[PDB]
Amino acid sequence: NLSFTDQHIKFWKKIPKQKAYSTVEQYGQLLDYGRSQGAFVGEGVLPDTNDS
Amino acid sequence: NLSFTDQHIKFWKKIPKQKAYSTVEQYGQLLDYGRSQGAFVGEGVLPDTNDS
Repeated sequence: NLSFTDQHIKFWKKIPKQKAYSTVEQYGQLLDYGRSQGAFVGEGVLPDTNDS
Repeated sequence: NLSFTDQHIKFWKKIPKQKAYSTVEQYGQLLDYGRSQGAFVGEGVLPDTNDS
């Protein structure tokens, strides 16, 4: 044999493998913990709301 | 998760902390030990007054 063999494959044996159950695979990401809108409010004042 | 975690907070966990008993906290400072003058007086001469 003058060509490569099994031991020359590196990335295919290193990437983790997971089982698929459909032709479309979905996943969810978290991007932010909230909007940057200022944290100081004052004495006895209800602070504003925020959303991630 | 695509954002930071608790381990990325460094300064808040390092600065020393003390309890506060009021909305106004007071302290005192010593600026200098006296204004620059001449320290050599001469024989039998009353030295000048100085203050910090």
